[PDB]
Amino acid sequence: GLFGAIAGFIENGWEGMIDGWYGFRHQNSEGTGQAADLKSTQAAIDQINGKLNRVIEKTNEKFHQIEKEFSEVEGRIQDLEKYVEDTKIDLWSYNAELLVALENQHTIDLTDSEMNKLFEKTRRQLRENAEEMGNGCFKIYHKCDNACIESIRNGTYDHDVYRDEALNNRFQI
Amino acid sequence: RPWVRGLSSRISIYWTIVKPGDVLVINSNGNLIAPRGYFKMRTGKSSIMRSDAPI
Ligand SMILES: *[C@@H]1O[C@H](CO)[C@@H](O[C@@H]2O[C@H](CO)[C@@H](O[C@@H]3O[C@H](CO)[C@@H](O)[C@H](O)[C@@H]3O)[C@H](O)[C@H]2NC(C)=O)[C@H](O)[C@H]1NC(C)=O
Ligand SMILES: *[C@@H]1O[C@H](CO)[C@@H](O)[C@H](O)[C@H]1NC(C)=O
Repeated sequence: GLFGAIAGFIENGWEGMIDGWYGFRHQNSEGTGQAADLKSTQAAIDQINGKLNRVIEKTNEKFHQIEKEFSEVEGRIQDLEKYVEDTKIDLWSYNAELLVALENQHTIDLTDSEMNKLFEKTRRQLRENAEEMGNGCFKIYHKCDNACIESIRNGTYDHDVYRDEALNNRFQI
Repeated sequence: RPWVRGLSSRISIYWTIVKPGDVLVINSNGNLIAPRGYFKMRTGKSSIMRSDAPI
Protein backbone atom coordinates (compact mmCIF):
# COMPACT_ATOMS: atom_id res chain seq x y z
CA GLY A 1 0.00 0.00 0.00
CA LEU A 2 1.38 3.36 1.02
CA PHE A 3 4.66 1.64 1.85
CA GLY A 4 5.75 -0.63 -0.98
CA ALA A 5 6.74 -3.73 0.90
CA ILE A 6 3.64 -5.97 0.47
CA ALA A 7 2.79 -6.73 -3.13
CA GLY A 8 5.64 -4.26 -3.62
CA PHE A 9 9.38 -4.82 -3.09
CA ILE A 10 8.64 -8.19 -1.55
CA GLU A 11 7.69 -10.06 -4.69
CA ASN A 12 5.13 -12.27 -3.01
CA GLY A 13 4.14 -14.01 0.15
CA TRP A 14 4.93 -17.36 1.66
CA GLU A 15 2.09 -19.82 1.43
CA GLY A 16 4.15 -21.98 3.74
CA MET A 17 4.55 -19.64 6.69
CA ILE A 18 1.74 -20.89 8.89
CA ASP A 19 3.16 -19.83 12.31
CA GLY A 20 3.11 -16.05 12.00
CA TRP A 21 2.16 -13.22 9.69
CA TYR A 22 5.60 -11.75 9.03
CA GLY A 23 8.77 -13.77 9.04
CA PHE A 24 12.32 -14.59 8.07
CA ARG A 25 13.99 -16.99 5.68
CA HIS A 26 17.76 -17.39 5.74
CA GLN A 27 20.39 -19.36 3.90
CA ASN A 28 23.75 -19.67 5.54
CA SER A 29 26.51 -22.30 5.65
CA GLU A 30 24.50 -24.73 7.75
CA GLY A 31 21.53 -24.63 5.36
CA THR A 32 18.08 -23.00 5.12
CA GLY A 33 15.30 -22.34 7.59
CA GLN A 34 12.22 -20.26 8.33
CA ALA A 35 10.73 -18.51 11.38
CA ALA A 36 7.73 -16.27 12.05
CA ASP A 37 8.27 -13.00 13.85
CA LEU A 38 5.74 -13.15 16.70
CA LYS A 39 6.28 -9.50 17.63
CA SER A 40 5.33 -7.72 14.38
CA THR A 41 2.73 -10.42 13.70
CA GLN A 42 0.97 -9.48 16.96
CA ALA A 43 1.13 -5.75 16.25
CA ALA A 44 -0.84 -6.22 13.06
CA ILE A 45 -3.25 -8.59 14.80
CA ASP A 46 -3.82 -6.34 17.80
CA GLN A 47 -4.60 -3.36 15.59
CA ILE A 48 -6.94 -5.29 13.33
CA ASN A 49 -8.80 -6.86 16.29
CA GLY A 50 -8.96 -3.34 17.66
CA LYS A 51 -10.95 -1.96 14.79
CA LEU A 52 -12.97 -5.13 14.66
CA ASN A 53 -14.21 -4.44 18.18
CA ARG A 54 -14.99 -0.79 17.46
CA VAL A 55 -17.02 -1.80 14.38
CA ILE A 56 -19.08 -4.74 15.55
CA GLU A 57 -19.81 -2.95 18.82
CA LYS A 58 -23.10 -2.43 20.60
CA THR A 59 -26.31 -2.75 18.80
CA ASN A 60 -29.13 -0.36 17.99
CA GLU A 61 -31.82 -1.55 20.53
CA LYS A 62 -35.12 0.06 19.54
CA PHE A 63 -38.58 -0.97 20.82
CA HIS A 64 -41.90 0.73 19.77
CA GLN A 65 -41.18 2.88 16.68
CA ILE A 66 -43.45 3.68 13.68
CA GLU A 67 -45.13 1.54 10.99
CA LYS A 68 -43.11 0.67 7.89
CA GLU A 69 -45.51 -1.45 5.94
CA PHE A 70 -48.98 -0.25 4.95
CA SER A 71 -52.12 -2.11 3.76
CA GLU A 72 -54.28 0.90 2.87
CA VAL A 73 -53.41 4.09 0.93
CA GLU A 74 -53.75 7.25 3.03
CA GLY A 75 -51.62 10.06 1.59
CA ARG A 76 -49.90 12.83 3.57
CA ILE A 77 -48.96 11.21 6.87
CA GLN A 78 -48.17 7.87 5.26
CA ASP A 79 -46.05 9.67 2.64
CA LEU A 80 -43.95 11.34 5.33
CA GLU A 81 -43.71 8.14 7.39
CA LYS A 82 -42.23 6.26 4.47
CA TYR A 83 -39.87 9.08 3.48
CA VAL A 84 -38.59 9.24 7.04
CA GLU A 85 -37.63 5.55 6.97
CA ASP A 86 -36.34 5.67 3.44
CA THR A 87 -34.03 8.58 3.93
CA LYS A 88 -32.85 6.85 7.11
CA ILE A 89 -31.99 3.54 5.50
CA ASP A 90 -30.23 5.49 2.75
CA LEU A 91 -28.02 7.40 5.22
CA TRP A 92 -27.13 4.24 7.15
CA SER A 93 -26.41 2.39 3.89
CA TYR A 94 -23.87 5.06 2.93
CA ASN A 95 -22.24 5.03 6.35
CA ALA A 96 -21.85 1.27 6.20
CA GLU A 97 -20.42 1.39 2.69
CA LEU A 98 -17.87 4.17 3.42
CA LEU A 99 -16.90 2.71 6.81
CA VAL A 100 -16.04 -0.59 5.22
CA ALA A 101 -14.04 1.04 2.39
CA LEU A 102 -12.01 3.25 4.75
CA GLU A 103 -11.22 0.42 7.18
CA ASN A 104 -10.22 -1.90 4.34
CA GLN A 105 -7.84 0.64 2.85
CA HIS A 106 -6.31 1.23 6.29
CA THR A 107 -5.98 -2.44 7.14
CA ILE A 108 -3.99 -2.93 3.96
CA ASP A 109 -1.63 0.11 4.49
CA LEU A 110 -1.25 -0.79 8.15
CA THR A 111 -0.27 -4.34 7.41
CA ASP A 112 2.02 -3.02 4.65
CA SER A 113 3.48 -0.72 7.29
CA GLU A 114 4.26 -3.48 9.80
CA MET A 115 6.12 -5.36 7.03
CA ASN A 116 8.17 -2.30 6.17
CA LYS A 117 8.94 -1.72 9.81
CA LEU A 118 10.22 -5.21 10.31
CA PHE A 119 12.54 -4.51 7.38
CA GLU A 120 13.96 -1.18 8.56
CA LYS A 121 14.51 -2.50 12.04
CA THR A 122 16.30 -5.61 10.84
CA ARG A 123 18.17 -3.30 8.42
CA ARG A 124 19.27 -1.06 11.29
CA GLN A 125 20.62 -4.06 13.20
CA LEU A 126 22.90 -5.28 10.47
CA ARG A 127 24.66 -1.87 10.34
CA GLU A 128 27.51 -2.04 7.78
CA ASN A 129 27.59 -5.81 7.78
CA ALA A 130 25.02 -6.21 5.04
CA GLU A 131 23.52 -4.91 1.89
CA GLU A 132 19.98 -5.00 0.65
CA MET A 133 19.40 -7.08 -2.39
CA GLY A 134 16.31 -5.03 -3.17
CA ASN A 135 13.85 -7.89 -2.73
CA GLY A 136 13.44 -7.79 1.02
CA CYS A 137 16.64 -9.89 1.48
CA PHE A 138 19.84 -8.62 3.08
CA LYS A 139 23.17 -10.00 1.87
CA ILE A 140 25.17 -10.55 5.08
CA TYR A 141 28.86 -10.13 4.27
CA HIS A 142 30.24 -12.37 6.97
CA LYS A 143 30.08 -15.93 8.18
CA CYS A 144 26.71 -16.26 9.92
CA ASP A 145 25.78 -19.69 11.22
CA ASN A 146 22.46 -20.44 12.81
CA ALA A 147 23.16 -18.89 16.20
CA CYS A 148 24.17 -15.75 14.28
CA ILE A 149 20.85 -15.64 12.39
CA GLU A 150 18.95 -16.31 15.61
CA SER A 151 20.51 -13.26 17.25
CA ILE A 152 19.32 -11.04 14.34
CA ARG A 153 15.88 -12.60 14.60
CA ASN A 154 15.80 -12.16 18.38
CA GLY A 155 17.34 -8.67 18.28
CA THR A 156 20.67 -9.33 19.99
CA TYR A 157 23.06 -9.34 17.02
CA ASP A 158 26.13 -7.17 17.74
CA HIS A 159 27.50 -5.71 14.56
CA ASP A 160 30.99 -4.84 15.88
CA VAL A 161 31.60 -8.50 16.50
CA TYR A 162 31.66 -9.01 12.70
CA ARG A 163 32.29 -5.54 11.34
CA ASP A 164 35.81 -5.83 10.04
CA GLU A 165 35.05 -9.25 8.56
CA ALA A 166 31.98 -7.72 6.99
CA LEU A 167 33.69 -4.55 5.77
CA ASN A 168 36.50 -6.58 4.25
CA ASN A 169 34.30 -8.86 2.13
CA ARG A 170 32.07 -5.90 1.24
CA PHE A 171 34.70 -3.53 0.03
CA GLN A 172 36.56 -5.39 -2.71
CA ILE A 173 37.35 -8.44 -0.51
CA ARG B 1 -74.13 -0.02 5.33
CA PRO B 2 -73.26 -3.36 3.67
CA TRP B 3 -74.39 -6.40 5.58
CA VAL B 4 -71.58 -7.42 7.94
CA ARG B 5 -72.43 -10.33 10.25
CA GLY B 6 -76.13 -9.84 9.60
CA LEU B 7 -75.99 -6.19 10.60
CA SER B 8 -76.03 -2.96 8.62
CA SER B 9 -75.46 -0.73 11.61
CA ARG B 10 -71.99 -0.10 13.07
CA ILE B 11 -70.35 1.07 16.21
CA SER B 12 -67.55 3.66 16.28
CA ILE B 13 -64.94 3.24 19.01
CA TYR B 14 -63.34 6.23 20.76
CA TRP B 15 -61.13 6.52 23.84
CA THR B 16 -60.30 8.83 26.68
CA ILE B 17 -57.34 8.88 28.98
CA VAL B 18 -58.02 10.17 32.47
CA LYS B 19 -55.04 11.68 34.24
CA PRO B 20 -54.85 11.27 38.04
CA GLY B 21 -57.11 13.62 39.93
CA ASP B 22 -59.19 14.42 36.87
CA VAL B 23 -62.72 13.11 36.45
CA LEU B 24 -64.57 11.40 33.63
CA VAL B 25 -68.20 12.47 32.95
CA ILE B 26 -70.28 10.50 30.44
CA ASN B 27 -73.27 12.55 29.27
CA SER B 28 -75.81 11.34 26.65
CA ASN B 29 -79.42 11.00 25.47
CA GLY B 30 -78.97 7.81 23.44
CA ASN B 31 -76.72 5.60 21.30
CA LEU B 32 -74.07 5.35 24.02
CA ILE B 33 -72.06 2.13 24.11
CA ALA B 34 -70.82 2.67 27.65
CA PRO B 35 -67.56 1.40 29.28
CA ARG B 36 -67.24 -1.05 32.21
CA GLY B 37 -64.13 0.31 33.84
CA TYR B 38 -60.66 1.24 32.62
CA PHE B 39 -57.53 -0.42 31.30
CA LYS B 40 -54.30 0.35 33.17
CA MET B 41 -51.64 2.25 31.25
CA ARG B 42 -47.94 1.35 31.58
CA THR B 43 -45.00 3.10 29.88
CA GLY B 44 -42.28 0.72 28.77
CA LYS B 45 -40.50 -1.33 26.13
CA SER B 46 -43.65 -2.84 24.60
CA SER B 47 -44.82 -2.87 21.04
CA ILE B 48 -46.56 -4.87 18.34
CA MET B 49 -45.54 -6.79 15.22
CA ARG B 50 -47.37 -8.29 12.26
CA SER B 51 -46.07 -11.72 11.41
CA ASP B 52 -47.37 -15.20 10.54
CA ALA B 53 -43.99 -16.58 11.63
CA PRO B 54 -43.91 -19.47 14.14
CA ILE B 55 -42.92 -18.69 17.72
C1 LIG C 1 -79.84 -0.25 1.08
O1 LIG C 1 -79.24 -1.02 0.04
C2 LIG C 1 -78.48 -2.12 0.47
C3 LIG C 1 -77.64 -2.54 -0.76
O2 LIG C 1 -78.31 -3.36 -1.73
C4 LIG C 1 -79.42 -3.11 1.16
O3 LIG C 1 -78.68 -4.14 1.79
C5 LIG C 1 -79.04 -5.48 1.49
O4 LIG C 1 -80.02 -5.92 2.44
C6 LIG C 1 -80.43 -7.28 2.26
C7 LIG C 1 -81.55 -7.62 3.24
O5 LIG C 1 -82.74 -7.08 2.68
C8 LIG C 1 -79.25 -8.14 2.40
O6 LIG C 1 -79.69 -9.46 2.19
C9 LIG C 1 -78.99 -10.56 2.78
O7 LIG C 1 -77.92 -11.09 1.95
C10 LIG C 1 -77.15 -12.12 2.59
C11 LIG C 1 -75.85 -12.40 1.74
O8 LIG C 1 -76.08 -13.14 0.57
C12 LIG C 1 -78.15 -13.32 2.88
O9 LIG C 1 -77.53 -14.17 3.84
C13 LIG C 1 -79.51 -12.91 3.55
O10 LIG C 1 -80.43 -13.97 3.35
C14 LIG C 1 -80.09 -11.61 2.99
O11 LIG C 1 -80.74 -11.86 1.75
C15 LIG C 1 -78.16 -7.78 1.41
O12 LIG C 1 -77.03 -8.58 1.65
C16 LIG C 1 -77.77 -6.32 1.55
N1 LIG C 1 -76.84 -5.94 0.49
C17 LIG C 1 -75.60 -5.48 0.66
C18 LIG C 1 -74.82 -5.16 -0.60
O13 LIG C 1 -75.09 -5.31 1.76
C19 LIG C 1 -80.17 -2.44 2.27
O14 LIG C 1 -81.06 -3.39 2.82
C20 LIG C 1 -80.89 -1.16 1.77
N2 LIG C 1 -81.60 -0.56 2.90
C21 LIG C 1 -82.70 0.18 2.79
C22 LIG C 1 -83.28 0.71 4.10
O15 LIG C 1 -83.25 0.41 1.71
C1 LIG D 1 19.47 -14.73 20.29
O1 LIG D 1 20.35 -15.68 19.65
C2 LIG D 1 21.43 -16.30 20.39
C3 LIG D 1 21.84 -17.55 19.52
O2 LIG D 1 20.94 -18.66 19.47
C4 LIG D 1 21.01 -16.64 21.89
O3 LIG D 1 22.11 -16.96 22.74
C5 LIG D 1 20.29 -15.40 22.49
O4 LIG D 1 20.05 -15.58 23.86
C6 LIG D 1 18.99 -15.19 21.72
N1 LIG D 1 18.08 -14.26 22.40
C7 LIG D 1 16.78 -14.49 22.57
C8 LIG D 1 15.99 -13.41 23.30
O5 LIG D 1 16.22 -15.51 22.16
